[PDB]
Amino acid sequence: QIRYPVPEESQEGTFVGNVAQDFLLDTESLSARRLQVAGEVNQRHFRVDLDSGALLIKNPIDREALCGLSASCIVPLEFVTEGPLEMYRAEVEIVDVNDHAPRFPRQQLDLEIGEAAPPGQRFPLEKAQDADVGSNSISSYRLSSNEHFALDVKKRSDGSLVPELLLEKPLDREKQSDYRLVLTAVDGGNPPRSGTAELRVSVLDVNDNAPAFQQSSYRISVLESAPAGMVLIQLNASDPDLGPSGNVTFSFSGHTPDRVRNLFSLHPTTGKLTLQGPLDFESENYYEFDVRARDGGSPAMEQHCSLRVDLLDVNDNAPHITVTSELGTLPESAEPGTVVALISVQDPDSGSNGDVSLRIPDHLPFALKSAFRNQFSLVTAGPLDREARSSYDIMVTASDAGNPPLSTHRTIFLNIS
Amino acid sequence: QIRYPVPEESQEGTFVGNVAQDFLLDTESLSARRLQVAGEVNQRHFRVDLDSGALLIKNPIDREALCGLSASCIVPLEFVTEGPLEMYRAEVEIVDVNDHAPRFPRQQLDLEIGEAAPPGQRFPLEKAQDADVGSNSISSYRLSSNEHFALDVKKRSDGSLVPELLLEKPLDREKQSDYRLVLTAVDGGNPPRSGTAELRVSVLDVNDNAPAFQQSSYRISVLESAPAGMVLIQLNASDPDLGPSGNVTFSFSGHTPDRVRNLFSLHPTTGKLTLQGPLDFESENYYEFDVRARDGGSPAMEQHCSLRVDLLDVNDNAPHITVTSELGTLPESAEPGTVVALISVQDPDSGSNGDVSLRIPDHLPFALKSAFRNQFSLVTAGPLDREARSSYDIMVTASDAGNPPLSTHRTIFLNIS
Ligand SMILES: *[C@@H]1O[C@H](CO[C@@H]2O[C@@H](C)[C@@H](O)[C@@H](O)[C@@H]2O)[C@@H](O[C@@H]2O[C@H](CO)[C@@H](O)[C@H](O[C@@H]3O[C@H](CO)[C@@H](O)[C@H](O)[C@@H]3O)[C@H]2NC(C)=O)[C@H](O)[C@H]1NC(C)=O
Ligand SMILES: *[C@@H]1O[C@H](CO[C@@H]2O[C@@H](C)[C@@H](O)[C@@H](O)[C@@H]2O)[C@@H](O[C@@H]2O[C@H](CO)[C@@H](O)[C@H](O[C@@H]3O[C@H](CO)[C@@H](O)[C@H](O)[C@@H]3O)[C@H]2NC(C)=O)[C@H](O)[C@H]1NC(C)=O
Ligand SMILES: *[C@@H]1O[C@H](CO[C@@H]2O[C@@H](C)[C@@H](O)[C@@H](O)[C@@H]2O)[C@@H](O[C@@H]2O[C@H](CO)[C@@H](O)[C@H](O)[C@H]2NC(C)=O)[C@H](O)[C@H]1NC(C)=O
Ligand SMILES: *[C@@H]1O[C@H](CO[C@@H]2O[C@@H](C)[C@@H](O)[C@@H](O)[C@@H]2O)[C@@H](O[C@@H]2O[C@H](CO)[C@@H](O)[C@H](O)[C@H]2NC(C)=O)[C@H](O)[C@H]1NC(C)=O
Ligand SMILES: *[C@H]1O[C@H](CO)[C@@H](O)[C@H](O)[C@@H]1O
Ligand SMILES: *[C@H]1O[C@H](CO)[C@@H](O)[C@H](O)[C@@H]1O
Ligand SMILES: *[C@H]1O[C@H](CO)[C@@H](O)[C@H](O)[C@@H]1O
Ligand SMILES: *[C@H]1O[C@H](CO)[C@@H](O)[C@H](O)[C@@H]1O
Ligand SMILES: [Ca+2]
Ligand SMILES: [Ca+2]
Ligand SMILES: [Ca+2]
Ligand SMILES: [Ca+2]
Ligand SMILES: [Ca+2]
Ligand SMILES: [Ca+2]
Ligand SMILES: [Ca+2]
Ligand SMILES: [Ca+2]
Ligand SMILES: [Ca+2]
Ligand SMILES: [Ca+2]
Ligand SMILES: [Ca+2]
Ligand SMILES: [Ca+2]
Ligand SMILES: [Ca+2]
Ligand SMILES: [Ca+2]
Ligand SMILES: [Ca+2]
Ligand SMILES: [Ca+2]
Ligand SMILES: [Ca+2]
Ligand SMILES: [Ca+2]
Repeated sequence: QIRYPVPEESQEGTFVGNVAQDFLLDTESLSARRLQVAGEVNQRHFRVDLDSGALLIKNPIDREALCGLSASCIVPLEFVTEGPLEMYRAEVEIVDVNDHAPRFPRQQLDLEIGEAAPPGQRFPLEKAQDADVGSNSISSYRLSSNEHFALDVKKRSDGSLVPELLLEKPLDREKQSDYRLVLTAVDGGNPPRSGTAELRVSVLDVNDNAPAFQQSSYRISVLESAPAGMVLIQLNASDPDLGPSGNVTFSFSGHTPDRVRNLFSLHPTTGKLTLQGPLDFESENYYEFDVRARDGGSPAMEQHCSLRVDLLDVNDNAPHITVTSELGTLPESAEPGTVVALISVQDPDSGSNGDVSLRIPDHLPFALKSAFRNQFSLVTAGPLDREARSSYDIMVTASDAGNPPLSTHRTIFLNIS
Repeated sequence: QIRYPVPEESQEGTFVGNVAQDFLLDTESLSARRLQVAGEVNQRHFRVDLDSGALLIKNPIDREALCGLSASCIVPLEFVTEGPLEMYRAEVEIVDVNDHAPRFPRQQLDLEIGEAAPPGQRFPLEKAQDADVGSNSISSYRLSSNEHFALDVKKRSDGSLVPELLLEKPLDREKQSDYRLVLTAVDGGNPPRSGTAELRVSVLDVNDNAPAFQQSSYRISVLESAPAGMVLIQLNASDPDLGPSGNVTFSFSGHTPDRVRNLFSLHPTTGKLTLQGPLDFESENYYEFDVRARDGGSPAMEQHCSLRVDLLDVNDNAPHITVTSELGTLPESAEPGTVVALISVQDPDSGSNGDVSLRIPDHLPFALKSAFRNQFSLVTAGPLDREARSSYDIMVTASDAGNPPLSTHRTIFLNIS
């Protein structure tokens, strides 16, 4: 048929075509025939010049508002004359111009993705809008360089592009929690027009880290004389997760025997291990037990650590003197060398702290004899006369080889008859 | 020195040794010398027979209560005589018997392990107790066959065994949530004695599964006449996690345009997509949008699904008759063939539903002429005489080719002069 191209957004009065000449109307009859555009809308947008017979633009036309996403926009125009009454038809092709840039409906997009999202999961993106059609519509999407995310641009049945964010590699909030990316959409105009949007993705924390001790195990030496309330060690553990999932508390293992809990206490927040009671190298020389650090996650991650506390001997025991047997009363006629008492000594300490020596004052008529290790018998070493002295109080003194030495004193009472 | 072996837990009166004969004491002097055990404890456990001079057990001896975990248990015994007063020493070796079976302090142990525990993490176990020493103490640990856990048995500085549970492969509560294992501890006695304990481990859930749609995408066809409240589709998605982490809810994507939300609604629990308003094939022929299923986990996992709804044309529009120009009044002298009116018809439906035919009753002196598609002019087809009839009401009827057809009626009023 008769087709006139005219670009959209053309100014008022732009020449479309000589409709009178294409309808073969006589020039001299323009004022009588009263050629008019039919249709209220087309009379709003088109008019016929009465003098030349040319079809002119009255009000500028928006192709986007007229045809939307249709590929071709052709507007059939109807014309009317009188005398005689006649109708004519012609087609105006409205040509699209590139007066729309791609534009994201939101220029700021925010995503919250869980740290444990599986690779391959997809996330929708808002496509930019370009009201044009054909080569002037959106032609490509671009995603800035990053290491975990890529673009998966989808082609719809009509030719629309749909960008999707594809997680390619697993995330880790503990290494990087925020990503700032730019998404760009470009049309195929000349020159190409484009628009961008900032996509801020934050990684939500999963409790995927257990607490970590500074060392795998600790070994401690402490003197058995250490006072109650002494800090033996401060355990340090870190947990990189966020919030309560990064909150560390310390405790004894659940199966920790009572003999350990009675002597040691562990501060739940600071991890300071303190001493709660008396230690004794003589009964127990070392303790090994496990402690644990738990985070406040759901479910909780825990890590255990092995502790060994070695005790150091202190010279805290003086010798103990036991008089096994005692004559008590003795006749003055007894010959020198008579065994008067049996004495055993013991010292629970080790090394020089437990080596016992025994002594009595010299001026007495008695002597100490030893036939077995740490065993002494007290015997008569001189003559005895009841009339001179009727009774003896013999002071025996035991000493260990500690520094300073510890001494024990015991008196054996002996009557003479 | 003088050493006598005697087994622990020996009955009263068991022969240890002839101490008198080893101390070279005369048999005839037993009642006078009054050989006695020294020490209250040893007098509780040992006695000397006055007639034979043999050292005998008074009360049975527990080696475990005496030496604990020491490798060697040797008890120095002291003896005393009178007339003259003398002291002797000898050593009794108490030999351990295998009168203790390994026994776990708890025979039921329960562990709660997070599903996302990393392989290589270790978990303490309560070691069994065997009060014996040497080869009679605990000699081995065994863990029943399973696929995720193994045993890491530790050797302490003193020779104690510490069993630890080692996670070798990652867990998955969604495949198996409970493990029943038996831990066995065996000593090295003849015969070996052993004891077992049941360890029930439960796997605590992590929200590591997103909801899964039945299909990756759905495509729906619906007639534009479908009534409001019609269910177009029921979306089904499953989530295998536990509790709220397995609770699925449905929604439109956050970026879903308002033109979609106005026409369709999605039940958050059931996933039924219903129709909320009028559809119109003539203005919009299809809709594509994304819906998402989110679980109630922290953080939430989500999965999207693409929906496309195609509309089907219904013959819901009758033709529209527009009378472009109308003479209104006509002289009776006008020749036949005079164009009286200009008529244009349009039907927005497609195919046969939008093909228009036009007609008027036959007996009238008028006719319909068509020079362009869907355009008709009403012209005079016979002679006219005002005196016969002074005015005409001409009923024009348009019909589409639908089943059933839709009709439009319009009357043009024409005066004759
Ligand atoms: C557990 O941690 C505490 C605290 O350590 C703190 O964090 C670490 C990472 C470092 O930055 C450290 O400087 C911080 O205080 C440890 O306590 C500290 O341990 C130091 C040994 O590396 C120790 O030197 C320091 O005490 C000082 O020592 C100086 C002599 O070297 C003295 O002149 C001074 O007066 C202090 O007495 C100590 N500080 C405190 C406040 O405790 C602790 O050792 C860690 N535990 C384990 C088992 O490693
Ligand atoms: C979403 O799920 C529903 C419900 O499905 C239920 O779970 C699945 C795993 C099956 O066990 C199913 O039997 C359960 O009802 C689906 O609804 C059902 O879909 C069936 C198609 O597979 C459909 O046949 C059924 O309707 C019946 O159809 C029969 C004729 O084949 C009729 O004779 C009968 O009267 C029903 O009209 C329907 N049932 C219900 C209660 O809806 C639904 O299709 C799924 N959606 C998608 C998109 O797959
Ligand atoms: C980190 O946690 C501590 C301790 O939490 C306790 O142990 C948890 C495993 C769980 O059992 C909680 O219910 C316990 O509260 C928090 O310290 C507490 O702070 C409050 C004051 O706000 C105080 O009244 C409590 O007594 C404290 N708990 C203890 C055991 O002393 C601490 O607030 C947490 N850290 C942060 C940053 O919130
Ligand atoms: C599964 O969840 C539903 C819905 O939970 C809602 O959506 C969540 C994502 C979150 O926003 C919640 O705060 C919402 O409640 C539960 O259904 C609810 O049940 C209560 C009665 O107990 C009812 O009053 C609410 O209205 C319901 N919610 C809706 C949206 O209708 C349901 O109980 C959960 N399943 C289980 C097994 O607990
Ligand atoms: C968007 O991208 C286009 C081409 O990629 C540029 O021409 C424009 O300046 C904007 O950066
Ligand atoms: C893409 O980048 C431009 C700046 O070049 C912004 O204007 C836009 O908002 C988006 O960040
Ligand atoms: C424990 O194990 C020992 C040897 O392994 C057995 O002898 C005993 O019967 C029990 O099963
Ligand atoms: C090991 O197995 C035995 C049964 O043979 C139980 O007695 C014990 O409690 C543990 O289950
Ligand atoms: Ca425009
Ligand atoms: Ca345009
Ligand atoms: Ca454009
Ligand atoms: Ca991590
Ligand atoms: Ca943590
Ligand atoms: Ca984390
Ligand atoms: Ca002591
Ligand atoms: Ca000591
Ligand atoms: Ca001492
Ligand atoms: Ca015993
Ligand atoms: Ca035993
Ligand atoms: Ca045993
Ligand atoms: Ca899993
Ligand atoms: Ca889930
Ligand atoms: Ca799970
Ligand atoms: Ca319609
Ligand atoms: Ca229709
Ligand atoms: Ca129709």
